Amino acid sequence: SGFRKMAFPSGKVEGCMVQVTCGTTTLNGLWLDDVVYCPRHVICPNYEDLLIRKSNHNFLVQAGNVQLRVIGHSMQNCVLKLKVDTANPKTPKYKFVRIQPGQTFSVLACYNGSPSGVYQCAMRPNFTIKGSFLNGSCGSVGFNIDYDCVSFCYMHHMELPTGVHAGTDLEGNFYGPFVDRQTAQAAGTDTTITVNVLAWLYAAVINGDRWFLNRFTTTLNDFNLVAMKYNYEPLTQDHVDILGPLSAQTGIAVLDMCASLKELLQNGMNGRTILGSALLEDEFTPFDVVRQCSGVTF
Amino acid sequence: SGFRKMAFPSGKVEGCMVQVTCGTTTLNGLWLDDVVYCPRHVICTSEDMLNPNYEDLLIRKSNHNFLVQAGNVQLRVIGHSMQNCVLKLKVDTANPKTPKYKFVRIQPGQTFSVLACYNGSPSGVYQCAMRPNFTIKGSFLNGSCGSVGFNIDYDCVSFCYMHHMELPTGVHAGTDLEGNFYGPFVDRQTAQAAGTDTTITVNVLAWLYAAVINGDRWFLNRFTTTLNDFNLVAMKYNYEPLTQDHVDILGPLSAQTGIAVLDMCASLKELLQNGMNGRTILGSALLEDEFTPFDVVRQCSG
Ligand SMILES: COC(=O)NC[C@@]1(C(=O)Nc2cncc3ccccc23)CCOc2ccc(Cl)cc21
Ligand SMILES: [Cl-]
Repeated sequence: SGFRKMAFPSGKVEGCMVQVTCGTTTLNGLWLDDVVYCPRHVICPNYEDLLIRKSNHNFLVQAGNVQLRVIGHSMQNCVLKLKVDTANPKTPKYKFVRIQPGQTFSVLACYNGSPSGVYQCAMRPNFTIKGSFLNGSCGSVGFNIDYDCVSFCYMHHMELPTGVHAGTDLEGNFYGPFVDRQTAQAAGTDTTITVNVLAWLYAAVINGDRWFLNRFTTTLNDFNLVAMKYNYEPLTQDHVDILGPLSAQTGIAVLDMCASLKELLQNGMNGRTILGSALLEDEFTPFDVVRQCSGVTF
Repeated sequence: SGFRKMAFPSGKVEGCMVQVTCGTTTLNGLWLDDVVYCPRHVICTSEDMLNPNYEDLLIRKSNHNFLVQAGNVQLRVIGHSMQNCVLKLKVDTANPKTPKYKFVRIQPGQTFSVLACYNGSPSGVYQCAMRPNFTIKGSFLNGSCGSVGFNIDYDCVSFCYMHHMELPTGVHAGTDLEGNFYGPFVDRQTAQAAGTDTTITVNVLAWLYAAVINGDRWFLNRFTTTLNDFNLVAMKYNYEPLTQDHVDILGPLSAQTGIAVLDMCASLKELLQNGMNGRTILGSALLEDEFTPFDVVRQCSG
C-alpha cells in the first residue's frame, strides 16, 4: 500500500553528469560515449557566430576531479556537442526520445556537474515543466528507464517569469514556443492532464479510497463538454483505450470514472481528500500507476 | 524558483542493493564493505510470524542456507550474526561500490529518501518523513522488505531506515540500521496499530517560509502569538507541540524573510481557522509537513 510521486533510480544518469565551463558561464553537461551534450547558451544571439570564435581549449569539461580534453565541437539546434578524447566508461544503454505533453519523467537536478536531487514531473500541456531549479541548474536532464535502457527526453535551459521551466529534447529542439534568448517570453495558459487525473483516481481505488465513486456513467462527448469548461485537456478514445487495464482491474469503466471526475469538478471534494490530496493530481500517467501498483524494477 | 518534493540521487545506494533468500522467503539486503544487512524476519516461515523466536530459528541456520545475489553474481556467506531486528551476513567479497557512509538514528519529523526495491533490484525513489507516530507513509508492496531510507551530506550516505512491515492502515514500520525499531513496533504479525498521527508543526512553518521566499505572502497577518497560545490552538487541529528548539531551528528562515517565528505561528493559526478559500500555497491546497527547516534552506539556497 501507499502512493508516492516516484522517480526512477538516478544512478545510470549520475555517472554521466559533468561540469561545462566556457568563459564566465558554468553549467551541466551529459557525457555519453565520447560526446558531452549541454545547452548552447554556455557560449553566450548568433550562436553559429559566437561558436565560430571558440576553440576546443576554451571549453573546460570536468568529470569529478578529472579534466576531459575537448577535441571537437558542433551545434545541433539548441544543443552544443563537445567531442571529448575519452569515452565515458559508465555510459549506460540509452536512447534520445522526444516526449508529448502529459508524459512524465525524472529530473536529476545538478549544480557544477554534481547531482543534488531527483524529482518526478510532467511535461505540461503548455510545454513547460513545474520544476525546482536554481542558477547553475542549466543542462540538468529529464529521463525515463525501460528495463535497462535510459531514455533521455529533456535538458533544462531556462526559467520563465512565472517560476516555471523551459528546455529542449536531447536533439536541441525546444518543447513549446520558447527560444534560448533573454527576451519577453511567457508560458501559455495551462490545462489539467485529464487522462492522468483518471489514472490517479484508479490508483486511489486500488489503494482503498472509493468515496468519490458513483453509480453513473457518461458519454465521451458529454464528458469533454464539461472538461473543456474546467480547463481540462480533451479525453480521446486513445486515452480511454490506454486506461483499459486499470478499468479491468478495478471493475470501473473509464466513462464510469469520468462521471466521478465530472461530479468532483462540479461539486468539489467537500472536505474530503483522495490519496492524501485535496486537489486532483495530474502528474501520474496510466503507465506510472500500473508500474507503482505492481513494483516493476530496473 | 519552484518547490518540489525532492529525493537525493539514489546511485550510491543502488550499488549496495542485493537479494537475500533464505528458504522460501526472498527480500532486499544492503551490502556495505563485506557485510549484508537485512531484516531478521528473512529466517521466518508460515507459522512463525506470530511469535518467532529468532534466536532459536537462527541457531538452526548455517552460512550456506543464506543465498545472497548481487546482480547476476552469487556472494558467499562466511558468517552471520543478529543485532536487534537486523541480520548481518558476513560475505567473502567487499562491495567495490561501497560509498562513504554512516548509520544514523533519526527523530520524528526528519525526512529521508527511500529507494524502493524488489528482488535486490531498485524500482523507484521517493522522499518521505518519519511521522510523529513513528510510522512512514511509504509506497511498498510485498517483497520490498529490506528497502532503505537515507540522506546524502555532500558525499556521505547516512542510512537511517530499513523497511520491515506494513501495518493495517497501509502505513509502514521499520528499524534504523542497528535493527532498533522506530516506534512501539515488533517484527511479529501480532495485532499492532499505529498511534494517532499528528502534523509536524515545525515542518509546516518551514514550508510557509519556503512560500515567502518564492514570493507568496497572501497568508500572512498583522498578528503575533505567544508560544503557549499557539500550542493551545495547534493541539486542537492535531498538530505537534512547537518547542523552543523548533523556534530556534527556524531562526535562519525568520532572519532571511524578516518574519519572526511567532508572527509566522500567528499566520499558521489563521490558516487552520479559515482554510485556504480556493487558494494554494506552493501548488498545494493542504499544509505540507514533509519538508524540514534544513530541506527548505537546501532547496531554496543550495
Ligand atoms: C516472513 O514474513 C514476512 O516476510 N513478513 C512480511 C510482513 C509485511 O508486513 N510485509 C510487507 C511489507 N511492506 C509492505 C507490504 C505490502 C503488502 C503486503 C506485505 C507487505 C507480512 C505481514 O506481516 C508481517 C508482520 C511483521 C513483519 Cl516485521 C513483517 C510482516
Ligand atoms: Cl533527526
